[PDB]
Amino acid sequence: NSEVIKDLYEYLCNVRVHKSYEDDSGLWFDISQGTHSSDDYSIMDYKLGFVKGQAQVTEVIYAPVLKQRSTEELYSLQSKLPEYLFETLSFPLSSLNQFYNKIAKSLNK
Amino acid sequence: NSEVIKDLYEYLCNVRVHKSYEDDSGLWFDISQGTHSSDDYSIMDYKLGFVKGQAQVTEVIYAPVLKQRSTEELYSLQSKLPEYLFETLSFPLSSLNQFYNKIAKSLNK
Amino acid sequence: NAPYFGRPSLKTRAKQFEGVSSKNCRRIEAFSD
Amino acid sequence: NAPYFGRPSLKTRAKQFEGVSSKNCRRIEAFSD
Repeated sequence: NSEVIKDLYEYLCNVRVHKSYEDDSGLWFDISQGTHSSDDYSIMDYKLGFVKGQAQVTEVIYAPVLKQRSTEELYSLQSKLPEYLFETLSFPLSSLNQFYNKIAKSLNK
Repeated sequence: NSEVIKDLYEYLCNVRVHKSYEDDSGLWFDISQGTHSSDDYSIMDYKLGFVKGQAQVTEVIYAPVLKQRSTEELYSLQSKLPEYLFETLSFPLSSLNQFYNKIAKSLNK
Repeated sequence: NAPYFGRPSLKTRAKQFEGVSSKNCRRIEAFSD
Repeated sequence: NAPYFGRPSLKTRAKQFEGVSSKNCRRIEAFSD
């Protein structure tokens, strides 16, 4: 049942959370967002971490996973996405949905 | 692991798929979307069905679940959401993400 | 404490579906942004 | 057939993470719409 549901989150929200694990820095997820003319797809893969920062407030880390992407894929990404999404970012937990929506709207251009 | 992941989909995408089942008409999901001043929350609950329509193409059914909501909640909903989201709708599977984004942006007003 | 002072979650919306059956649709082709 | 003519899915992106470790961040407070 959990896999039918993950499939639905993929088609409803254009995102898949592949796995989650807890390590020495915090709680992590491996994520891909975007959509699949059959050559037209726009996808970003990233790690998302939830870490205790100052005062034990959970901060979010975004780390894009760009090593295996081709130059053609990166050019397309860079033409759709804001420049900050090509480096590691930190942002407040309260901005998490805004972050998702920024990538989503950008990928859907 | 599957529940940590569903929690993340809730905070990333402001949606939770509570359960899925297959019945005499197709594949169904019970869903809530929206966000939780502690009195300020905007949430829609709905069933989403995937049904074989003409030519066996999968069509999507949206059925809002409004019976247990208070008049105050409905007024707020109606002030944020387009009028079509208060009745049962049919739409193509290819518009599913557009549908999600319409509810999401509306709830986030 | 936790039932009262904890962060609300969409998990508790499962109750909204109690008694609703999925057994006449307005057809819409697309939704704008 | 299905590996070649099937609909692509984000499930196959798991491979993108192979060899990447999570072990210097630009801080952003909010993202516009």
